[PDB]
Amino acid sequence: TNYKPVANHQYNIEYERKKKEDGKRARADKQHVLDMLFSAFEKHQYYNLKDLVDITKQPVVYLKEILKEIGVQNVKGIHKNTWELKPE
Amino acid sequence: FIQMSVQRIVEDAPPIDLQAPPRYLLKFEQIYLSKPTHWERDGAPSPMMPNEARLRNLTYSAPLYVDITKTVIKEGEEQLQTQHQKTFIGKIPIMLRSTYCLLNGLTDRDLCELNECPLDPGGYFIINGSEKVLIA
Amino acid sequence: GYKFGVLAKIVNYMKTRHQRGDTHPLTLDEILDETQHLDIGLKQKQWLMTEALVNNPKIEVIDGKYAFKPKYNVR
Amino acid sequence: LRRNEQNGAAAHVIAEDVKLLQFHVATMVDNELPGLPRAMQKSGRPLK
Amino acid sequence: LDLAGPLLAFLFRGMFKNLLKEVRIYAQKFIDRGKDFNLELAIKTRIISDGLKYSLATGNWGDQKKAHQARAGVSQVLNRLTFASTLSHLRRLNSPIGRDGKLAKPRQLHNTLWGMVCPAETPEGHAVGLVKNLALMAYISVGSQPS
Amino acid sequence: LSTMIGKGTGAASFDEFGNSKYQNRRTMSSSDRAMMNAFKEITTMADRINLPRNIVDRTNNLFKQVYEQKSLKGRANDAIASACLYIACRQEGVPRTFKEICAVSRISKKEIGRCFKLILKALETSVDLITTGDFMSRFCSNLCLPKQVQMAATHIARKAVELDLVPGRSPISVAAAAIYMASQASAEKRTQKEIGDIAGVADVTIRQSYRLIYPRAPDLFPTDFKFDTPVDKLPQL
Amino acid sequence: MAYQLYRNTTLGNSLQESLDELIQSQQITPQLALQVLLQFDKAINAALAQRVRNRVNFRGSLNTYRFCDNVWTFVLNDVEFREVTELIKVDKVKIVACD
Amino acid sequence: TVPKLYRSVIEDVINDVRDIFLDDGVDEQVLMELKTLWENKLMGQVEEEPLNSEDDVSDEEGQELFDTENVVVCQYDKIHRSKNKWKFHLKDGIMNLNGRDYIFSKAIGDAEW
Amino acid sequence: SGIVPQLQNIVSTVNLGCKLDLKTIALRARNAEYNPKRFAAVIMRIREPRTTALIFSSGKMVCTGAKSEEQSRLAARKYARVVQKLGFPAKFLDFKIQNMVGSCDVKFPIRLEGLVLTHQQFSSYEPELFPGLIYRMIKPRIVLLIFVSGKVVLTGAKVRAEIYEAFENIYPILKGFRK
Repeated sequence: TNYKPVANHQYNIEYERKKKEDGKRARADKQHVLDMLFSAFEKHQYYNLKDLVDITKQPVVYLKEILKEIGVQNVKGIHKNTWELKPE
Repeated sequence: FIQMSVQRIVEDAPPIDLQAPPRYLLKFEQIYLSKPTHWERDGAPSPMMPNEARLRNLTYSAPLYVDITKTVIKEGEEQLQTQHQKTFIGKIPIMLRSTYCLLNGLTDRDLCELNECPLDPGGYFIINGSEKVLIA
Repeated sequence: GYKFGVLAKIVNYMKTRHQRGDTHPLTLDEILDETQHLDIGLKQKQWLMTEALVNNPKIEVIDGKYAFKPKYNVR
Repeated sequence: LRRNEQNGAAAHVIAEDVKLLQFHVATMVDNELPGLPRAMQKSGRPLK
Repeated sequence: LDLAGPLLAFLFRGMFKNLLKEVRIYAQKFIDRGKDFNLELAIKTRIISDGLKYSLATGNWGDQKKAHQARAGVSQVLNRLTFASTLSHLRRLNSPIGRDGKLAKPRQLHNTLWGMVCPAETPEGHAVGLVKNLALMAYISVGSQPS
Repeated sequence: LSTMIGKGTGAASFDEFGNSKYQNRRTMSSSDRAMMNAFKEITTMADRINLPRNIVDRTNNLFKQVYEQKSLKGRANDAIASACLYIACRQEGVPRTFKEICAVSRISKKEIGRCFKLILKALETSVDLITTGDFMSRFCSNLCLPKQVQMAATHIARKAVELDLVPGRSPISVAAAAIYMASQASAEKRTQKEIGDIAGVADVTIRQSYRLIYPRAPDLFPTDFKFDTPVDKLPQL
Repeated sequence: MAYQLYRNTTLGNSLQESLDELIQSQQITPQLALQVLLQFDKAINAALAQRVRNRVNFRGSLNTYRFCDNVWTFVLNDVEFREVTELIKVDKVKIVACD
Repeated sequence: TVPKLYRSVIEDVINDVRDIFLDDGVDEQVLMELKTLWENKLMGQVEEEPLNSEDDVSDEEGQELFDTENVVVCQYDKIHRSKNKWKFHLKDGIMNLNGRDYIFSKAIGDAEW
Repeated sequence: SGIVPQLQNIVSTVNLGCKLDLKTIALRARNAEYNPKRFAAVIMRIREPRTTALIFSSGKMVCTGAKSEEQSRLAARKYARVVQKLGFPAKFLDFKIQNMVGSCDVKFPIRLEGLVLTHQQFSSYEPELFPGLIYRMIKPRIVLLIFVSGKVVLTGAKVRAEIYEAFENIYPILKGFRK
């Protein structure tokens, strides 16, 4: 009764369904992302790119492109280099 | 070892706790051991006679199965519990003529029918067809 | 949150306004009007007027008002 | 080690590489160094 | 005297701990991604099947990676030269002292060997007094709970 | 080829604070490291279904060619290994169903099939078509059917295909129906759900395939078959 | 700043019209009127979800459809709203859906 | 039945705005006046660049412009279409059919395109 | 042979030569549906040609569902006019047919098991994955789906000649495996 033949694992179809149901992140307009981007900066002075993506819910490439124009990367030897949401 | 130690070791093992939010718990309840079995290239299982292992250089081992209970806490105040009965976890080499050996409980006539010497005391393992004895 | 995000929109609107060719200085209140920051907090206003608009190297204080700094930038 | 020097790697990085080189060279001649780890054959067998 | 039971139990504890270690590791990757994990796919059956087989197959006691501290000679190919030889091999006793090391006292016929170990059966050479054989009725306790 | 540094013994081997100054370094190539992991995965899948080492060896060879050919570089390595394992079983004359391969692999059946097609194209090789008799031994043995029942199921499926009573049906579906017909005609009777679980075929598919061969049940059965249940009284469904 | 679906309805239109009358009389500032509409949308949305427990069915023909920002604008022609208690006929109907 | 549901909505609406009316400092008398008015109101072309060769390839655009016909506003759980037909798993919502207001919780709809 | 495959679907891509605002098109277009989370294009349908077209912000449009070359071009032009009618400078540039799908029946059962054996180099029969034999013709780059029932589906053709030429080549082969 072990390793019974199966077309797709139950854990896999649920994950596939959730991904399909959620759908790919859409590329929103720059102004809305900027407005949401700066609102996030208010809560925390420093943000990680991986965590910042969740707040913005935007494509990584699109977020980096917009963040690159205004945001800058600050190198921290303690952990790693992260992004700075302060334009200066 | 087979009757008590194997079960004791599995029972004494702490439950596996996963948390990374949903929390998954795994507990190994019971240990099941079958007869020394051999699988043909087509996948068909069949009992493995000690003589066959010696000739075909097989290892005299018994499939090992364990009951595992999987309980998941999703932080929604709902607990889902599922048990995977007799989960194969490996094969244990079998000492010949032991309680779990195929020759166990076989009369002298039965042993002859299996090309096994009744006078053979057993007490050894056949690993890749090699009769191995653990020295005290 | 609050007290740290409205400043970015002011700078970005200021940068975009300069790109249009408007070198004339703009008041804090005037810039706030076009950035949808009319509800900006009082203690935020003073902080911008005292620290943000002077410490930044892209803000020039001209006749009290604030204007871009194209002179420092190579043009 | 040569690449690190050419690449201008950090001094501590080069020092660690030098330490490994000294170990391998020393154990290339004597693998029975007292109070030092032995060079295994990827299977637990020390090198001769 | 550590017999196959205590011997095998020692091995199984490590293999099972490894089995759960990889089960935890495999499940950690899937739970981290947010997807549930297949319990069957998390179990690596090679851990117990091969680990038990290797120790008996080679006689190196412990782990193949840690063969440096592994006890050797525990498992030997059963001797089939003679039935008495076969019987003797199944009643053999191995002393803790290493064969290379030399010390008379462990090799001596202690008084406590009466009725427990054959006073005459012992190999000639470097193994004198170190490799022993059980007396005819001598029995080794299998152990039980003291509760 | 490389050597791993052993564990420290004396105080000189340990740094000023505990940790050993001489530590093993990962010098394995990325290509080899991935290939090594794939072989480890291949062995893990094989043990789940107790595949002989020779099949594993063939599977490992197949992956190396696929990995080197790099036509499937875009696909996950596990899928390639799962597909390679499936091909090896076919090449050795003991095919396993895609569902059976998927049961032992985190990769789904669809992806295994897609990689399976690509590997054949990349290797410029082919696999003999599967027949109903390629699964009787495993399916019957797992169902615990006697040799006589297995022989009857093998004859029924082979005869049915020859008579073309199941055109276009998957060989596994035909075999499962044949096993059900043989099982119901002997003392050891197995339900459609039971046969489907081992065969990996939904009971509905077994029902459809069985219904196609049921009309000619006496013809398909072996002549020297002892019918515990007469062919006339076989289930009609 | 909400879903804002029921504003363009008989219930929504009446509320909007009433606020205009007060605004013309200077009784309520324009900001207050927006807040009243915002609160109403929350109440109506919650009111429908909880206190409505009746199922309906309908059939017809679709002539046009649209989708943007998770908003449908179906256009059905000759729809037949069929219910267990009664049947309703209509020449044309527009179904606007959001989520 | 529907009027009774409307009355319950009024109680929720007035209650939900009491806190807001206190925040802005507006007198509570405004709410009482609002309800009174609200109740009363209710009751061979080788060169293919020119596309002018085809005309009248569209329909009247006033269907959406008028919107005077019955309009249904609700929420959708699932909307599936298979090559001919549109299926609607519309959840709780409101309908405006011939002036009369209809309320539903589960709605199933099949349409042909 | 006496049997001519009939086209079931044609895929044609045409460049409008101008960037388009997908959000604006969805709001104003009659049948357009835009779901950036699901897909990055705008899907529109016109009933009279009975075709579906996808519109991208880059101005390139793909037309599918046409049953003939003329229908595909006519349907594509109609879609361009709809976009042009929305205020965009849509044009009809480098119109091309990307794929043609045809189906037909040989009117006799086919022994797929024999066919793959004799044409293993081109055939690919996997009952587990698909109940129909997949044949990849080389001289025309056409993939044929041959079924036991006799139905044959051709796809991947750029011109109608390939569809007919491909069937003419496979028909004698199928005749040799008639069941």
